[PDB]
Amino acid sequence: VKQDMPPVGGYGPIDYKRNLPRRGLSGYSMFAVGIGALLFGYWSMMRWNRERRRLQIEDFEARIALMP
Amino acid sequence: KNFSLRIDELEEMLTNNRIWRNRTVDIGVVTAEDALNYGFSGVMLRGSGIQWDL
Repeated sequence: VKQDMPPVGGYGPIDYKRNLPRRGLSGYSMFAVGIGALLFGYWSMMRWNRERRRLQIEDFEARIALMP
Repeated sequence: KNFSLRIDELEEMLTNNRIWRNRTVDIGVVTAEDALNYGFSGVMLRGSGIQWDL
């Protein structure tokens, strides 16, 4: 009998092809994401700065009334 | 099977890179006159012009 190493009935298929997911996000919408986060931060920043100006004028009134 | 997947992940890593492409595009011009007179062999001849394979 003969006992070499053949392919056992023909092997299954072998992949070789390239693949890229191209993800993605449709980058103009990603610019919209960035500009939205930017303007979100500016809105909250504006609110906090004006409330802190209010409190800083209160500390001004403290130093004014305490002074004489 | 394993190696086809790993080399496609190497294409995922390196080929679509910004600064690696910027690192090797500008250099290494090879004119076909130079490729055939200066005795170049193999991958230079494939990568620069002439259709050639032993």
